[PDB]
Amino acid sequence: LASGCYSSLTVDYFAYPTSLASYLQQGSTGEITQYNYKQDFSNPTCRIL
Amino acid sequence: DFSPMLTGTPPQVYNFRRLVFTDCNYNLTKLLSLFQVSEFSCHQVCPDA
Ligand SMILES: *[C@@H]1O[C@H](CO)[C@@H](O[C@@H]2O[C@H](CO)[C@@H](O)[C@H](O)[C@H]2NC(C)=O)[C@H](O)[C@H]1NC(C)=O
Ligand SMILES: CCCCC/C=C\C/C=C\CCCCCCCC(=O)O
Repeated sequence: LASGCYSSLTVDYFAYPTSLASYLQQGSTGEITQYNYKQDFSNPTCRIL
Repeated sequence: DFSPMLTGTPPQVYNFRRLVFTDCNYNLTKLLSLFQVSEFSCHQVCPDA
């Protein structure tokens, strides 16, 4: 990402505590994944806290 | 019956208690609401499955 070019760049940002960092994981089943936000894995993507 | 897991004092790592459940229906939402998950790592399955 530092040394390259991409045709588009979509950034989703929100205020999120690091104590709930496991609820944003890939296969998580918490309240965040079921009702708040589901990450899309169809393009190369990163998740940064 | 998740009462032995949620009633007494928890044991230590060498003296771990084991519960095996067959033929029953459990409320996963209540158990996930009781605890705050710090980290998890799964093998050949994901918690949403
Ligand atoms: C699993 O447990 C939760 C409680 O943690 C149950 O949710 C409650 O359901 C009753 C009955 O509808 C409501 O009056 C409460 O307000 C609910 N509480 C919460 C915190 O949601 C839930 O019904 C249980 N699951 C099943 C299938 O019975
Ligand atoms: C923490 C309570 C553990 C209770 C164990 C008993 C039954 C659980 C059965 C399957 C566990 C699936 C949830 C795994 C953790 C999800 C992490 C999260 O929520 O992001």
